[PDB]
This record gives sequence, C-alpha cells and structure tokens, in this order.
Amino acid sequence: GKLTNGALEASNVDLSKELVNMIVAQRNYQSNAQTIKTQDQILNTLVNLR
Amino acid sequence: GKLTNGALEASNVDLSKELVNMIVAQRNYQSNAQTIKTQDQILNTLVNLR
Amino acid sequence: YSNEQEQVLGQIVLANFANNEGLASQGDNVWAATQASGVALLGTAGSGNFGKLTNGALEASNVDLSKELVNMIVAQRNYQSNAQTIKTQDQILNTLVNLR
Amino acid sequence: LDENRNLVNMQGMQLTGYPATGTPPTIQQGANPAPITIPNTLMAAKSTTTA
Amino acid sequence: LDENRNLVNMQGMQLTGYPATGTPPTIQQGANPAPITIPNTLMAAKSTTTA
Amino acid sequence: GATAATFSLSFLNSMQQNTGANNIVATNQNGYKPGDLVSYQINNDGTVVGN
Amino acid sequence: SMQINLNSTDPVPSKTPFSVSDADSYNKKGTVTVYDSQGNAHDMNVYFVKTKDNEWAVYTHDSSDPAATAPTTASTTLKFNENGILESGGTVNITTGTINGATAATFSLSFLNSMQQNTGANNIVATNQNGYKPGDLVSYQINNDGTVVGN
Amino acid sequence: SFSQAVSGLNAAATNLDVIGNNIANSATYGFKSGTASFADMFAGSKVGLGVKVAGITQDFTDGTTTNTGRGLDVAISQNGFFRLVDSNGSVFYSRNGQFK
Amino acid sequence: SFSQAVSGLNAAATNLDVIGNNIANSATYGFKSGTASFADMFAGSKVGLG
Amino acid sequence: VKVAGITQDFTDGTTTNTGRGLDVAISQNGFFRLVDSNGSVFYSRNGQFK
Repeated sequence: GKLTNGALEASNVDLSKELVNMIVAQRNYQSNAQTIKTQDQILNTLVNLR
Repeated sequence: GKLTNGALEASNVDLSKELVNMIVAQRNYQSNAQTIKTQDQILNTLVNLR
Repeated sequence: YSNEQEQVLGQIVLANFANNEGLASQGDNVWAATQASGVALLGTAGSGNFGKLTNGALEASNVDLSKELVNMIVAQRNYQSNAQTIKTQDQILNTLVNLR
Repeated sequence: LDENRNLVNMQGMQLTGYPATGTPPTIQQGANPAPITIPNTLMAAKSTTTA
Repeated sequence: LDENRNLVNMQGMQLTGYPATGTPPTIQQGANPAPITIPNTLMAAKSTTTA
Repeated sequence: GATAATFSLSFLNSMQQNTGANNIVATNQNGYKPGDLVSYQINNDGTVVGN
Repeated sequence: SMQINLNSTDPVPSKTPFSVSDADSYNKKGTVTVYDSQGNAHDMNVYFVKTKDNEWAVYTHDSSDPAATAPTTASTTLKFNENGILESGGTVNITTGTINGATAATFSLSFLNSMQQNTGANNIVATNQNGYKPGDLVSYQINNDGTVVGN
Repeated sequence: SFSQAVSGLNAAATNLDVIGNNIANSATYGFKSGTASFADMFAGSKVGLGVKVAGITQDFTDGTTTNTGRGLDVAISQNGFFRLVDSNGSVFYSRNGQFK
Repeated sequence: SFSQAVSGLNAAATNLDVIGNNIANSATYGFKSGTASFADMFAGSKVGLG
Repeated sequence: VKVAGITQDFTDGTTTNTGRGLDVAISQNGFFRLVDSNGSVFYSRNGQFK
C-alpha cells in the first residue's frame, strides 16, 4: 500500500499490559521462590532425618 | 436530500459529555488501580505468609 | 411513507419470569432461562407488570462506589484475619514438628 | 436495521415481537412472536372503495 | 416468591405464618401456621351490598 | 343481560347546614371489579399486603 | 388446556357472517401450537364470538394447513352463569390436519378454570399441551434428592 | 480475579484512547461520532469471568456546517455519500465535497 | 480447623472476585447487581464444621 | 494407603482477548483436531495457527 511520505513509525508499545505482565510474572517468580523454599526446607528435614 | 451548496460540515463534537467521560473513565481507572493495589498487597501478604 | 402514510411494521413483545434470579448469562447481558427461573409470562408494555420504556435512552449500570470499596476493605481485612490465623496454625504445626 | 431487514444488535441478534398482517396490516394478538422487519418494499396500490 | 407461589429462600424453604380466609379475607388468630402465598389469581368480583 | 341488583343505601351522619351550599360529603360502596395482583409489600407487622 | 379471562362488558360482534379474516366478526382469537406423530406444528386459531350474555361460540381452525376451509360450525359454546363462573362448553376433542402426509390428530381440549372478568379485556391466561418434538440429551444435573435429572 | 482486573484496565485504557482520538479530531470537517461498546463473559458454572469490549460503535448524527468562501466545497446534508476512486479503481466514499 | 480456614479463605477470595467483577462492569449498559451468599455446615454431634 | 492415579479436571478457565484473529480458544465442549507427520489424530483447544 501507499506508505508514510515524510513520516516515521515509532514503536507499537503499550504501557498497561507490559506492567501487568511485569507484575504477574513477578508473582509467579515469587511462587517459584516460595516453592523452592519449601523444597529446601523439606530437604533440610531430610538431612535432619539423619 | 438537497446538499449544502458552498458550505462544509465540521465535526459533530460536543465538549461537555466528552469531558464527563474523561472524568468518569479516569475515576474507573483509579478504581482499577486501587483494586490491583489491594490485590498486590494481598499477594505481598501471601509471600509474607511464608 | 412518502405518500403521507403510516403503517405499523411490528410491535416488540415483553415477558417476566417467576424468579428473576433464575437467569443464566450467555456471555454479555443475554439471559437464557432455567427451570428455576419460571415460565414465559408474556405481555405488552404499559399493561400490568410491564410499563412504558425509555424511548431513545439506554440504562447504564446500577453500580454504587462507596459500598463496593467498603466491601473491598472489609473482605480484605477478613482475608488478613484468615492469613494471620493460618500463620498461627503453621507456627503451631512448626512447634509440633519441634516437639520431636 | 441490518441487510436481512431486521433490527439487530452488535451481536447480530434480531429482536422479536408481534407482527402485523393484512391490508392494511394491524398488530394481531394471537400471533407467534416474529422478528420485526422494516421493509423498503413498495406499498399496496389501493384504489378508492369507501369515501 | 417462587414458582410454587411461596416466599422461599436460597435453600428453597418456605416461610410460614398465619393465613387469611374469607371474602374479604382477614388474618384469623386460630389457624394452623401456613406458608404465606402471593397469588396472582383474579380477585373476587363483589357487587355492591351496603353503600 | 346483567341482573338487577338491590343494595342497602344509608345516608348516615348526613348533616343539615344552617347556611351554606348543598354539598355531598362522601360516597362509599363495597362493590368493585377485579382487579389483579400488581405488586406486594409488607408493613412493620409482618403482614404481606397485596397491591 | 387453555385458560382465558374474558371481559363481560363486550357487545355482540356486528359483522355477519363469520370469517376467519374478519376480526370484527369475533371478539377474541386464540392460537395453540400442537404437534402430531410427524411433529408438524399445527397452530389452531381459536375464535370466540359472543352470541349473547355469557354464551360464546368457540371455533377451531387449523391455520397451519392451508387446505382447510373456513370453519362455520361451532367446535363448542362456552356458556356461563351470572357470576361468570366456568359452567359449560369448555371441553371438546378437536381433529387437526395433515401436513406433508401426516395424520390428522384428534386431541382433548379443556378450557378449565377459564374465568369471565366482570370488566377488563379479553386475555388468554395460559396455554398448555403435552405434545412436543425431540429433543436430545444436552446436559445433566442432580438435585438435593439424588435424582439424576436430564436436560 | 486478575483477569477481570486487566480486562477492565485495558477496556478503560482503550475507551480513553477512543475518547482522546475523538477529541483529536474536534472541529475537523466531515467528522461523525464514534464510541466504544462493552461486553461480558459467559458463566463457568454460574459465575461469569471477565468484562470486555464489543467494539467500535460509530454514530452518524447530523453535525455543524459552516458557510465557506468557495463553491467547490459542498457538504452532504441528508443521507448520502460521495463516490471517490483511487489510482487502482477501488470505490470509496466521503461526504467531503472540497474538490479542485 | 484447617477445613474452616480454607473454607473462609476461598470464600473471601471468591467474594472478592465477585466484587472485582462487579467493579469490572461498572458503567456498562444493562447491568444488574450480583453479590455472593454465605452458608454454614451441619453439626457433627453439636459442633459444626465449616 | 496408595494413589488411585491422576485425575484431570476440565472446568472452564480464564480467556484473554488477543491481538491476532488467528488464535481462537474453545469456549464450550469441543476440541481441535490436529495431525502429525505420521497422520495420527490429536486434539487441542489452542487455536493459534499461522
């Protein structure tokens, strides 16, 4: 099609959904961190089993 | 029908209801922001649960 | 009509049910009835249970702001009470582990 | 008013109601609820009978 | 108000109470407690007796 | 094709003004026509009142 | 079953004789959609003409079958008392038509508890038939009684 | 929960973008109003999860017309649209009548 | 004990989801209010659990 | 005391509006029919296809 004569196209970046993903993946990372914390406490008790 | 001979039709933009929607959707956005703030504080306590 | 004529092209019907709460959402504001909803109480506007509608006007939400935020605060505090309760429970079970 | 002569919403669902039949058509009370149409068809060329 | 003409809760239990009988019906003090109904039935076509 | 109905008619407490104008105070009859359930309310006594 | 509330203050229809296309020849027209063994939806136009006080000639017309002529005979005649209580003329067996090689189905039709309003407007209260068409298992639920209920 | 939150957030953001674009073409010639619609979501069992946008809803009410100096700028008063053609012969429409 | 805890926790979470969905369709056209109800549990001997 | 096995649950989930039109999730009961290089039939509710 006909282009943008004398005009330049910037990014297609939206702000809101990016920060939403930044919050949600952070909380998923926190879930992973607490999960591995519980795993390491379980293995600590497995050490404390002996 | 008979058109506007030698006359050009501008926008049908009203001012008052546009600014009303600008206020109301802003306040709805503030409600969403405080809602997600409370959500993130809840998930902060869920992190602080462990 | 162009020849100074007026002919009715139809008339929209209306209905009520035995239970308004017995509806079922079908995506948007679209309601499929249930067995607990009631049979189609048919009729026309302005007669009996039906009244004159809003000609050229659209009804928005019935949302109040204050009581919604009040419930948002109160259920959050109840959630905090549940969280501290389960915190005390887990500390009790931690001591039960530390019992041995 | 859609291309299929009916008043449809953004979801395309046609609103129903009482139809009118006859010449001239009037809303009858004992009909099935029908999707209300706005036809652009030509009117009935009726001659003078009672004046 | 459910389909069985009674004021029922979310559990469907009907609330009971004193019924009214007669024409015109009044609440009597010596009845069994009855589930209170809101009937959509037609009223009694009463002619003029005392004016 | 109705029936010729005979009713009792009382002019109780109809007073004679010493001066003034002949004026009907009030009229009342116990005869009416149905009449159907439109809505319903309950007062502060637990009585379900039909409208 | 067809229950209908009818105004008593209505006059006799002056348009003579009766025609199915003459709305002024009657006062009220009903319509009930029934189904046969071939499952065709026969829509009975039920016309009611006030002959005199409390007496109404009730005509049935299978409008879904175009080969049926204009009914000039009475299917029944609803006759009532002074108070407007349902007295007589409220039950008739009506034979339907044949659509696409179906069978003409005869059904019992009751006008039970059809009341006569002292004043108002002629209004059908309710219609009901035990005839339907399948119909298949969409879903299933169980209430608080252990009964598996089919949807 | 967070799905309804991001749904309402993006709906409010997109509606405000629609409103700001309607403000951006204030007092331009040949403009018809356009707004946004709303949508909801289907019930899971009987719950309902999400509130969405049904799409852009253009409105075609009559606007304001100014007398101009030329005679070759003719707006359309009633229902009607000017037929335009591109270099590739495709048919388009515009109520704007400014042509030289 | 923990049954009542998870019952109250999921009830508070589901009620807050109901409230947030009611906020999500603020100012939409054709909206009627919807809330959540509560329930309790039958007594074991005379206790009540949940 | 043992394990009877894996119990999959098929309740309705959360759906997000996406930018493309070629990513169509399945709302009601239904499954997309896929095929491998060996012609075997598989199923997936995911509708992201290019």
